[PDB]
Amino acid sequence: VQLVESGGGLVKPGGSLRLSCAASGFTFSSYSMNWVRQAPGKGLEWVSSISASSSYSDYADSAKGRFTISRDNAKTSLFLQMNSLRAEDTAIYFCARARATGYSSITPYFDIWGQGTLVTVSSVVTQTPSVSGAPGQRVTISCTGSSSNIGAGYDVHWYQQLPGTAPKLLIYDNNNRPSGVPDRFSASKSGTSASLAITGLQAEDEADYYCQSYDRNLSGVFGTGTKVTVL
Amino acid sequence: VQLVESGGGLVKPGGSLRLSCAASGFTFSSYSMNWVRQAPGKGLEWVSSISASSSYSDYADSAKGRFTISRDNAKTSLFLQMNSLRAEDTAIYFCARARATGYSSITPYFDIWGQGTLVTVSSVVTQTPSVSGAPGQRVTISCTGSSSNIGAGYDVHWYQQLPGTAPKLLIYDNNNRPSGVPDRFSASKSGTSASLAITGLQAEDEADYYCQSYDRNLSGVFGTGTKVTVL
Amino acid sequence: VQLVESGGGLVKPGGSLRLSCAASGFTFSSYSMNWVRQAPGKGLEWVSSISASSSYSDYADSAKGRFTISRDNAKTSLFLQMNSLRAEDTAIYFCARARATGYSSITPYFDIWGQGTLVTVSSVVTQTPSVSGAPGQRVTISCTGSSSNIGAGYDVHWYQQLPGTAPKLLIYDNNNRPSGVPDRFSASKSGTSASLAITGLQAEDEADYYCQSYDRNLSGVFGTGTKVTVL
Amino acid sequence: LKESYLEESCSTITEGYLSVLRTGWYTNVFTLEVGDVENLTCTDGPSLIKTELDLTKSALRELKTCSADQGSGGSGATAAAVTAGIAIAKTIRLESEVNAIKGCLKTTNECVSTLGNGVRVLATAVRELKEFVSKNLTSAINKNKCDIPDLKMAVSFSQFNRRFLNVVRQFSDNAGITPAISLDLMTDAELARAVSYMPTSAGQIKLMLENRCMVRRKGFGILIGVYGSSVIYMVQLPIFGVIDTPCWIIKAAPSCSEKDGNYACLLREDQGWYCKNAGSTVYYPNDKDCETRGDHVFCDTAAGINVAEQSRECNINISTTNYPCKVSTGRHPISMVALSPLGALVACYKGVSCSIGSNRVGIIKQLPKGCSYITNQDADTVTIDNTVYQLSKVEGEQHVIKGRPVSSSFDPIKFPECQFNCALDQVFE
Amino acid sequence: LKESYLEESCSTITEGYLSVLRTGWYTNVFTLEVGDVENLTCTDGPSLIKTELDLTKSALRELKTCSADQGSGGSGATAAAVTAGIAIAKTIRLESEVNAIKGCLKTTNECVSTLGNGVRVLATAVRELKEFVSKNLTSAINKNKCDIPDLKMAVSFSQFNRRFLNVVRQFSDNAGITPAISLDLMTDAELARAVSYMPTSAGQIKLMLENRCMVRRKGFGILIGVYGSSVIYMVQLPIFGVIDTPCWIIKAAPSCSEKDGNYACLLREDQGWYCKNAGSTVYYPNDKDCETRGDHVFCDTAAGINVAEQSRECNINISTTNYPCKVSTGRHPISMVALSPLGALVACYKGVSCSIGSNRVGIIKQLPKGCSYITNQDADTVTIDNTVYQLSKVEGEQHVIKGRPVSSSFDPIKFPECQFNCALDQVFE
Amino acid sequence: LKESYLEESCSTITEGYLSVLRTGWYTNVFTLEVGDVENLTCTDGPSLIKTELDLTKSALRELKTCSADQGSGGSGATAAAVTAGIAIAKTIRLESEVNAIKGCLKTTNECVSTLGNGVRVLATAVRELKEFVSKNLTSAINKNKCDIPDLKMAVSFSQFNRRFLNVVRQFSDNAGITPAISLDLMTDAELARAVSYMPTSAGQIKLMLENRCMVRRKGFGILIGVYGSSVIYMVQLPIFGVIDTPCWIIKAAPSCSEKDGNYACLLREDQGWYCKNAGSTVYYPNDKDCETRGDHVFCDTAAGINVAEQSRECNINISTTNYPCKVSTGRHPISMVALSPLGALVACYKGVSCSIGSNRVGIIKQLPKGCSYITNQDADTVTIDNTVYQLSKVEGEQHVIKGRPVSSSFDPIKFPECQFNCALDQVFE
Ligand SMILES: *[C@@H]1O[C@H](CO)[C@@H](O)[C@H](O)[C@H]1NC(C)=O
Ligand SMILES: *[C@@H]1O[C@H](CO)[C@@H](O)[C@H](O)[C@H]1NC(C)=O
Ligand SMILES: *[C@@H]1O[C@H](CO)[C@@H](O)[C@H](O)[C@H]1NC(C)=O
Repeated sequence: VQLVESGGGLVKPGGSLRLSCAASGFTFSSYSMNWVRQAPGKGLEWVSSISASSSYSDYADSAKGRFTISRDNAKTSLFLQMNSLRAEDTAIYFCARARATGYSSITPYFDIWGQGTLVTVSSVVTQTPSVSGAPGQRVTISCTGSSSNIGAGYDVHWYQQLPGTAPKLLIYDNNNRPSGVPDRFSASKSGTSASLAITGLQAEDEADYYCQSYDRNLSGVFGTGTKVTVL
Repeated sequence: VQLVESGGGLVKPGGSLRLSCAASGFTFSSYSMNWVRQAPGKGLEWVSSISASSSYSDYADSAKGRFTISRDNAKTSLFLQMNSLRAEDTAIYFCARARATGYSSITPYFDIWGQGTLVTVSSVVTQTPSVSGAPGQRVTISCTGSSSNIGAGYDVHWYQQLPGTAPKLLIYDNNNRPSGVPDRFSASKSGTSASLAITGLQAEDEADYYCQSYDRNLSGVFGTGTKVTVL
Repeated sequence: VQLVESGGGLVKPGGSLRLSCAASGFTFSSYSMNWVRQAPGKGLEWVSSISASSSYSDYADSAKGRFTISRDNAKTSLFLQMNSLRAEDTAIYFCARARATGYSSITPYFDIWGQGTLVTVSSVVTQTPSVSGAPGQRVTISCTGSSSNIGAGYDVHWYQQLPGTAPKLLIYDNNNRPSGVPDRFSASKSGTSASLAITGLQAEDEADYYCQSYDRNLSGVFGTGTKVTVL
Repeated sequence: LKESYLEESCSTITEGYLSVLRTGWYTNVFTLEVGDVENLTCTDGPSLIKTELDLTKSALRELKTCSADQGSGGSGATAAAVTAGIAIAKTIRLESEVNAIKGCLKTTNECVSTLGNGVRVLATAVRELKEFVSKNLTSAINKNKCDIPDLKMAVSFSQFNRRFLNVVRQFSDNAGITPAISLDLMTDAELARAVSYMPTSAGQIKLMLENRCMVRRKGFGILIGVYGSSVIYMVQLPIFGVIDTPCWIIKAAPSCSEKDGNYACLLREDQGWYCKNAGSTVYYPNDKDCETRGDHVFCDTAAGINVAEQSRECNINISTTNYPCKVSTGRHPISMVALSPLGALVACYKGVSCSIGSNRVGIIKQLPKGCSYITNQDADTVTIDNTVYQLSKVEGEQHVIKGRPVSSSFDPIKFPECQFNCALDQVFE
Repeated sequence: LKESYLEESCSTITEGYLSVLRTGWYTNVFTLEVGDVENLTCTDGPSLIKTELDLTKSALRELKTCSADQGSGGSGATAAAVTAGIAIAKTIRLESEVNAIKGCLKTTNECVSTLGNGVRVLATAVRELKEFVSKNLTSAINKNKCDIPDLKMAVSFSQFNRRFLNVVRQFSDNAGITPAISLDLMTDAELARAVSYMPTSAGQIKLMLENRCMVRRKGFGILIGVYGSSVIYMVQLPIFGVIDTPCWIIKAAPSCSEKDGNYACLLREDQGWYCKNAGSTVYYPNDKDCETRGDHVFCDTAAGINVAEQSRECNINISTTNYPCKVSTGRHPISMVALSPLGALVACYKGVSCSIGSNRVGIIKQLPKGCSYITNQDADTVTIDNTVYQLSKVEGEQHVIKGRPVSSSFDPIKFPECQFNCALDQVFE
Repeated sequence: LKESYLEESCSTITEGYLSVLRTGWYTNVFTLEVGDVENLTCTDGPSLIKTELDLTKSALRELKTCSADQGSGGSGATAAAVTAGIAIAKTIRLESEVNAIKGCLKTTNECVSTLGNGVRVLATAVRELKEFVSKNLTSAINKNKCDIPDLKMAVSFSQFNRRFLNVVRQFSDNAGITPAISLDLMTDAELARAVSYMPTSAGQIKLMLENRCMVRRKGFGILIGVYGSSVIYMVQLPIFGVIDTPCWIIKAAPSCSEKDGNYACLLREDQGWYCKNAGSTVYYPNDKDCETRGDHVFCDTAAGINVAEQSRECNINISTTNYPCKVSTGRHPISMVALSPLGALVACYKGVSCSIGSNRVGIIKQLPKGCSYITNQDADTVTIDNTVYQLSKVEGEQHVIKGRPVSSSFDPIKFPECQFNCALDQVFE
């Protein structure tokens, strides 16, 4: 399974750009792809979505009309058109597959991410800015937010992103865990909040942890970014 | 599949006569049977009917009371008793197996006709008196009916009768066609009038063509009889 | 299939006595059970009931609270504890199975009886006091009841008890008959009274006959007991 | 009626019925006009009208989403009937057809209209609520005050909109395709008028005027939808083409032969109704396809399965039959009572108590091992172990076709043991 | 309750239930008297009474043809119940019985009448609409003018005739045989009085008084017909002769053994309910025959299939069983979850993701290939690929009968493949 | 839509549908407050209020007996849905949760409450009858005299208590678990508000607001019970987690080869709907689980059966397939018409008359022996013997996968006669 990307070249401030994402290894016609924007040094941002057959396609309030999305199931490709680029669009773009359990709420989680492509020009949830410590003792990360983010019943997912690496799904559907992730990490949701507990930290297992939960006003918020460092 | 009708002879006026159909070759207890008389030199006229199991029996308005009909499924026979018959009953009587598709309307069509026996004693649908023309080209025969004739939704059936011959089902259920009839014949119905076309009239196609749909007041009304001929 | 009885020992008035009945030969956990006491010289009397799982238990309206009944399905045993028995409780006690057809009315009949144990200290249906006659002819026994026992729709059963012998079911469910009973016995229930007819009685028919029905007030009423004699 | 107990296969065949086979559909398009209820508004408190106006608005808004869209198809009678109805429903959905129907129904209460498809339908207008709403409901609600103190219009509106609310409830519960014609879609007067307007013979008219309670069950209704203020929906009355032809019901029980505790039994799978439309036996496997009302049996030709006339050999001699007769064989049988229309055939095996008796004699006799036929004259009650069955009280001609059971001659020790689908002629030779 | 997971055949047997088996019927003949509505006529416009009088007349004329005629028979519980009801319905249809019932009900509201068939029935008169029609309606409509301005009569008639209209609707929709006792045929007071009048023991009376909505669903109503002005219909309440006897429900999942990509699986057909009427196990295959209300399970003895007492060996050792135990075998199995009353048994094979997890800990663990039993205490949610099942919240005693799966020892490479109703002691030797 | 006629196995596969798969439940707990009707009493005769008060009391006392209690379990979609609903119902039944819900609903008409189980529910109070009972009714019935001559209260109480009576009727008829959300449990406004309050994306909200008539059928209602004077019941709205993924329906007819008067045919048992939740084909065997509304097909994931992606080979080449296709081989076939969503495939054999024809041209042509596919563009009516089928009027892309029938090349002389669970790759090698 891989989502190769192309089309991320230098653009003048006000041109047009095509981003293509070719997915190999799964049925492209049954998964609702998404696009995620990551600024050079800031948190992840959700920009656009697409249904499994292009019937529905939501956009972020900062990219409505300005951007557009499409897909071709015959060639298994996903395309993003950016017109009239601004000065705040310099970032790396990931094409991410999405799945939704839907048992309690529809809060899609991006389990598989692309490598990302550079793009350059010439009620949001928030969490702890950083946390430190030593290997051994447990550390906790809290992702707050209420009303529509988590007070509406939407689940909370946690992604771990190493520096200069594609984000990886760490916790999905509140407190569950995917295969390949050690039981070292734990997660929980209480009221309108979230908690990720890491006990027995490794020196090499420090990265940025982001919380994502669907929001009624604007779809797919992301956390501000918790910087975990180990002495 | 044929009928060997017998039992018709000259009688004194005001007497009685017993006519019999002896149907052999099919399930006589499942097919409804009808009696249809033809005056010498004029068109066919419906006389009587009987249900599949001799439950519902219908008679023509002129033949009501005087005529009665019965059937015996043990030896597969049909009987008509005529009491106090008048002078106008000099006619050839035909047995008729009746079938009804019943998809849009219930109009029984007589596909299997008996040879017929001659009795000597001593709101109808009308059509063209006669249609004549050279061989090879096409002619049209139109049969019009009142509101209760064709305007009630009753399908129109067309029979062709050679001189001195039992009539045969030419077209049943508006525009359909039975096996053994060439695709030369083709009919249609519109609103209150039906019509067939002899597409490619031949020398042997000259006969008498009769139309019959049904009536709410009468029953099984037959056409006035068109006399087609070839030059 | 049989019901061993035990525990019928001498007891002073006002004491306690435990009677045990062990049933062998059938599924003890699916049959309701009953206690029937017979005074030394009078007719049978109902005592107490117990269901197939000890959830419903009904008592005769003469010893409510005074007596108690229980059963254990582990070893297929049943127990009756009599506390502070009076001087009128001297009787032979029978543990009897219960079956109810339930097609028209629920009137259990006591098909299998135990031998019973003797206990000593230191709207009722009625029938003929006695009948007599000679061998060869027919005799009748009439058991009449009020509107609550037979006039309420409840069935009537007939038991035959030899002198010094456990009662045996003779007629069940109005007029039916079990296996092993000669067909010369007949029964019939009409309105409010039942009748048992014995045709051509032999010399071994000299035994008491009891009629049993069900009351709305006091369940499981028995007859007064008729005695037949043979010359 | 006349019931014959065939002992060769231990099965009862009951003849003497008369067919009523639904062959066609007749379309009665009702246009229930509601009126300008949407324009009317109430701002005061509950005045016995604002609540009912709100309920009417909710019903009208709900009817928009319950349009009977095209189904997924199928092979059963209900699927074919639904497809046939939707075939005319889509033609009606066109703007020209509905406009013409409403135009012709504006002046008169009945129309006989021919669609572009060529089919002829009867258009009925039931615009009684619309008239009241238009003139004398709105007369007192000129302003926004709905608290009229006369109180007569409140109960009048309650009486008038009951039919509309019932129609909305039925179409919402059934998703636009009701399973039967209720008393709310088409009243008795409209049903009689539609029957009188149908193109059918006098016999069928009399039969279904004496059996309205089955015509209301053999038909159904399809919702075209809400156009403007009018809820348009068609009712598909049945047209019984084949009528009064012989039918017979075949019921079967497991016939067994056993020795040394090992059994071998056959049960006829071909149980159910057989009829004759026109010289061709038609078999209805599902018991819900055919319903008996007296001696007549009402069936739908869509669910019928054509069966060759050679199948009559299954009721004469199956041991040496030429036509392949379907049997389901097996060991370790089942004790059960099959209640024939006249009598009942009981098949009880192993350690099962079996008896019959009347209501007066008592227990008449004990049934010997093996399946047996019991008429309703010589017995009144059948007891199997503890279960009690009451036989029918109808009268008829009972016959017993004496013979030897077939399974008694097929080596009960071991048998090929094919159950779901095999024929006795060349699978169990 | 107490559930045992039989690992040998991958099944769950849940005991601890208590039987309530319907053994008989009790007949309550209601005579809903309408009155002389036919004689009364209205010729003016809609006056809140003419419409309602027309509706009443339409209902009365519609009830004539929906007489519950004799059915076609059958073998199921509903067929036997219908036949038993019609057996008394035909006796009631005779003029003598109906005349006697009406005569005895003329003076009093209840009768206990014995028919010529020897059965005892309870005759109930609900003549409230007739009283209003005869006393009030006729007085106000002495003339043909139905536009009485009191408005009391209109609403009173609307209230009184609702029960009659509901009865008509039910009997017309159900063709004279309703599937269950509604709130319109027999109200709560009449149900309580009929239960108190039944010839049954105190325990059954108490149980039927506690569970009124299971007595309203095991019975049904049959329309005798419209005689004169009175609609007479019988209601068949159930009589539970067998009560408080042990029952157990058996559920099964396909147990599989596979190698080299080739599977071999067995699934037990003997799923469903088992009870004990009197020393004889009775097996109910259909889950609609038996309904659970607490620990009690209500069943109908008509649908019960008698099974030998040796069938209990199917839950001990099927590998060396003496009684033939039914199993359907196959290959390439189906992954599914069978929700037992206490826990749930999941059988997922091939490439299917399987897991259990609680609501506060997350995914607890993954399922090893093969069927597994999951109690409701150690897990709260079962995930199969994407489908999510929520387990029950009831408490009980869970046991596991440890052993070796049977299908693990029947040569998974190739197997005889007997599918429909094949035993295990002899078919798969 | 796009339908391909696979001639290899004589089947039709129709693609182009879009899935709407129910994945979860959303709980809306309604607390219908009735009031102190029990304390109020009437001693006089009927007054249009004593009858209605008696009816209300009867309904309230009837609801007490049948509280929807834990079922017996199962494996179908309905059993899983009932178990999931009762899981929250039992948590609600606790005194703490119900007290908290009623306390928060005392002041406001809406609550968003988190239970101790951790699930979030929407609490709705519909206390309109209680207001009238506690303010207007008790004011005029201070004494036991209920004959108030205003006539306003009688009709007002008739209007207000209709919803409560309908709820009682539904819950009593369905024994506490109604099969679908009616118009009485949850009105249009409450449905819209509950949809707007759901935790779901904009697309699902829009789809459920457009297809509002399917949300009322995919959900159901459970009765928590009568606490004090309030009837509390939960409604389980569906949550469509997986939406707008490709689906296709597969229909089959028996493909036959005949020689010397003996037939041999194969029929595919893998008929029904197939969908793709997330990279995993899900097959729904019963046609009642999945139902279509336009191009969208609504399904329940509980009834789905997971099928490996290798099953796509069953629609390409079954003669040399690797995945075992589920087909059954038998002789003496059945003549029938399977109505595909676009066209229809007819399989008539032996002496059966077969024809196709339009509504204008007449009988277009006869059918050669063997199964044939008929589009709805080149024909309008299919006649088999006497039965007439009307084809659909929808438009789509029809394709024919040309090839040789499989059963024509497997020696029609004899077959193993495998019928229930059989494969063509291995069983019929
Ligand atoms: C409204 O007015 C009409 C007069 O045309 C009358 O017939 C009708 O009964 C009135 N509606 C009422 C009083 O509800
Ligand atoms: C019916 O007549 C009686 C006669 O006493 C009267 O009391 C009553 O008010 C009238 N109306 C109703 C609805 O009972
Ligand atoms: C109920 O009482 C309120 C309070 O006065 C009143 O506004 C309302 O009209 C009453 N409802 C009736 C009488 O139906």
